[PDB]
Amino acid sequence: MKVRASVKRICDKCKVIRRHGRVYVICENPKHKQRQG
Amino acid sequence: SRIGRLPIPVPKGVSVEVAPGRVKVKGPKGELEVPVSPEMRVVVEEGVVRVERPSDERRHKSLHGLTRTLIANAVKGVSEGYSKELLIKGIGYRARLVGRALELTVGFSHPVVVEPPEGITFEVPEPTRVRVSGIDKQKVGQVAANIRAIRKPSAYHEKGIYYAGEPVRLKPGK
Amino acid sequence: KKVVAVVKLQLPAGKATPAPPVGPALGQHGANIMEFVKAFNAATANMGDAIVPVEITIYADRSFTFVTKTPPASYLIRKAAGLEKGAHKPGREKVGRITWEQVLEIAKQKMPDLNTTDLEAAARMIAGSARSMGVEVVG
Amino acid sequence: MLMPRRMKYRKQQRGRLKGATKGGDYVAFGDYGLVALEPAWITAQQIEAARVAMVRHFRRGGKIFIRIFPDKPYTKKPLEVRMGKGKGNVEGYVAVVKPGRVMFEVAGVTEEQAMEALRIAGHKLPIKTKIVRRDAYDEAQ
Amino acid sequence: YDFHDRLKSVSRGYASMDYEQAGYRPGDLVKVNVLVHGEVVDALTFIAHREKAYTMARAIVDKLAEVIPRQLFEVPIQAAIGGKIIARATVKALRKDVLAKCYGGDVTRKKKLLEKQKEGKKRLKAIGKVEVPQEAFLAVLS
Amino acid sequence: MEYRLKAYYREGEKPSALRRAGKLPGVMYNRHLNRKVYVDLVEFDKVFRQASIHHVIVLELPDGQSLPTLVRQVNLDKRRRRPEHVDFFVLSDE
Amino acid sequence: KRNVELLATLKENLERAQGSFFLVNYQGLPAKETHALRQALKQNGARLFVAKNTLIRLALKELGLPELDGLQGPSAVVFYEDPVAAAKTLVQFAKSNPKGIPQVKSGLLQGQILTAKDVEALAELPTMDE
RNA sequence: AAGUCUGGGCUAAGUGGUAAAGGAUGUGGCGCCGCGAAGACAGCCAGGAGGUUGGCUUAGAAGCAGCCAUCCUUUAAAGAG
Ligand SMILES: [Mg+2]
Ligand SMILES: [Mg+2]
Ligand SMILES: [Mg+2]
Ligand SMILES: [Mg+2]
Ligand SMILES: [Mg+2]
Ligand SMILES: [Mg+2]
Ligand SMILES: [Mg+2]
Ligand SMILES: [Mg+2]
Ligand SMILES: [Mg+2]
Ligand SMILES: [Mg+2]
Ligand SMILES: [Mg+2]
Ligand SMILES: [Mg+2]
Ligand SMILES: [Mg+2]
Ligand SMILES: [Mg+2]
Ligand SMILES: [Mg+2]
Ligand SMILES: [Zn+2]
Repeated sequence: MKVRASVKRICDKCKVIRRHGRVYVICENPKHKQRQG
Repeated sequence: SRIGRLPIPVPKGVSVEVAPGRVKVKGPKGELEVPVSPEMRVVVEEGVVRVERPSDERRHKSLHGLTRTLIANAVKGVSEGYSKELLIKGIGYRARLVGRALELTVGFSHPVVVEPPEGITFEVPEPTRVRVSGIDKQKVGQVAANIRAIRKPSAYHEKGIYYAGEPVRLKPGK
Repeated sequence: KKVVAVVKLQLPAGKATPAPPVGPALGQHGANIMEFVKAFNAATANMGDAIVPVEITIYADRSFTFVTKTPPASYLIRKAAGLEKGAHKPGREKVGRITWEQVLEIAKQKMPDLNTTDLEAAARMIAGSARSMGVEVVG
Repeated sequence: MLMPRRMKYRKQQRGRLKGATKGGDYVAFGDYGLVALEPAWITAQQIEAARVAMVRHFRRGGKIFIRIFPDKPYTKKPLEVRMGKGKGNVEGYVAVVKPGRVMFEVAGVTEEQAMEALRIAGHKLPIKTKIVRRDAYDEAQ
Repeated sequence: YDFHDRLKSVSRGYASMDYEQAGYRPGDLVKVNVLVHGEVVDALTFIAHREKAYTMARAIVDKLAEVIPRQLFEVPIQAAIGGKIIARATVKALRKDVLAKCYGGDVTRKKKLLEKQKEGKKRLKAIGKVEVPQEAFLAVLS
Repeated sequence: MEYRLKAYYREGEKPSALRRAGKLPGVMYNRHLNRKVYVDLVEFDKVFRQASIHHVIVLELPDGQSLPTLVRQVNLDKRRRRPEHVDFFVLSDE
Repeated sequence: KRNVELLATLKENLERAQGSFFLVNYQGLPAKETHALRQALKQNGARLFVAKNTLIRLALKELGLPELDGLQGPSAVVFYEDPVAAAKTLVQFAKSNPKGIPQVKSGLLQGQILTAKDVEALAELPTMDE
């Protein structure tokens, strides 16, 4: 998991969702999994 | 577009009973209780159930499709029922029933047994295939996931417990 | 005794000896290796040299069978006005130059390859290989 | 990075930062621009970092117009020094930017290139900014 | 070293090897010199292929940085392909906290002690012959 | 050719009140005429972005009159970068 | 709205040059099997008219705005319309209907056909060249 | 001490009840624009092919390391990606 203030798509297969207030990225590449923090 | 405003076809046999805060969905294979937001409207008529929203602002559109899908999921449940199927891989991993209680030997020093909750039911045809199958769609999904979690698939070898259909996606070693 | 692999590849009419990929793909094989040399570098030598692949079929009792064609439109343009590269920086670079019918001959050979039996759609064809090496079409 | 070639005076008073920008509020030379939304002393090092970022983005093609110039000298006392003994030494130059000002303009460049080069360049400045596209309203000015 | 191990590992063991001498041959090889604190350490002169030597030099320079005896002056560590340095690392610079009793407040009193130290490090840098310990050679040459 | 636009006479109304209601204060004038006027901003912005100051805009007055005009001046709100005021110059036969 | 009425006129022009323009469902083939029916219906007729392949929405406006019977055989499904009277076909439907009924499962089936000016039929167009 | 007063609205964070660049389909309200009976958008279902590995570079670079060019029939369509 990548925990950051600015979470964003990294590749086009990345998808941006909202989860428990923080902005999330999920993707089929686990390196791109981010939650805001 | 728009799920919620699609009317729910209710077959003869199953039936939907609107109570405070939920709808009772009863059918051939059992009974299910569907919590419904109080500020939604569930209309039960001649062989059709329909959900209608008070406003078409965004919290209401979100509760709209949710309700209609949750009720349709219960119509299908008490009607066909739901199942998921689990694949076991790995040069020694096996399943067997004693219960109906799943018993997994998946590489630990002990074998782990899973006791199924109400409904649900376990079927072990082949020793490398398990089936969860109840009328509650969300708790077939739940117990199916519970079982996989015992031994998720390996990043490196076709080993562990798999959803049927789940692609094996390995990454290289040395 | 190797299986019946369908042999789509990419080889050259001339550059022909068992250095890779002559070996890896034609591993699943057993054919006369120096035949894509022999028959192909000779019978289609009138045009010149250069790259054309080859479509073989292996059968289990070591059987070969292959047909081919024409050096690449970027060769038939290297004899043209003396090139052996492009022009590195085209789009403005007009090194060699050709006429609308000195680039009508070059499709006399690659004609049976596209779908255009019209040497107008087969002229601007080989004349499109012009720009990606920079040689012009005068007035 | 930019500084005036010569100055009548080396040190000058801070001034206020009031009002919308006085001029330079319309795209005047290029196709797109970056305009300031808040006032600030934008330092030369900042301007240089914004310029280079867009340059790097135009490695082949493009014109960059820098329409703000750091003519205001910036003063700072030496560290660990008590108050008094005169005004600090010039340690740099700033440009006074008020909201509405067009600070950079790009031309000769696709829309995507232009709004990406200006977006990075904004990230280099201490102020919120807005990317704008030459209008009939600029032409009328 | 290295090859046989990697032959075995990328091939899950099934790759074999054999060889025989087959002579000599020209190579595009460079002499890489290693100087510590400006003096060429012959003991560490090696020779590599220009495709790799930087990555070789980028390595020894830094391992030597981690094992050289930190001096009273900052010690440069360098690698040169004949008269041109290509990889640089620096050892500290052990120093005295000359400002330790400085709760006066006056910056001039910190400057006075700081100037003197800066001047002294210059002097100890210029005439400072560092020797590499035999414990460092073994550390770089494993 | 030329573009249409509905314009309306204003008097004592606060320019800011007008402006608060999506209407752009203006003045129409030539050597024979001076009238305080106001057009719709979104309407106006539609026409201006193509007419600009080069093409005749014709103003559609609520008394029926239909005047050919050239935009002689647009004053921009520096902070918001939106139009604050418009000069419409009325054309003739010279 | 917009730049494919440049294709309504195209399927009105090359349809105002016929009377026996049939329709098939040219889809399920690759690109090798594509140039197959492409050059073998340009070699069972004149000009270069295999199919035109245009929108069943606009092919229904052409067969509707030029009277042409409105070839309501089957406009749904993939529809390429074998312009058989923009070539010279007759029993050249057999050149198609057999070459399609050979390579791959049900290669290039048909659905509508106008015989000179009157509507042909479904299987009574595969037998209309047998 | 005095309305759990009335009418309409926002907010779901205990925000209110302690802050910024930046992140962002939070959510309400005004406007505009592109594309949608050549049926759009999302899902699925065809296809997605030829000159040609484009030229160079390079061990190899074939749309897809870096390079500059980015041009044609087949075409419903299909970038020197
Ligand atoms: Mg980022
Ligand atoms: Mg996903
Ligand atoms: Mg500052
Ligand atoms: Mg100052
Ligand atoms: Mg002071
Ligand atoms: Mg000062
Ligand atoms: Mg900023
Ligand atoms: Mg103290
Ligand atoms: Mg506006
Ligand atoms: Mg009280
Ligand atoms: Mg009350
Ligand atoms: Mg109310
Ligand atoms: Mg609180
Ligand atoms: Mg709080
Ligand atoms: Mg927001
Ligand atoms: Zn991703």
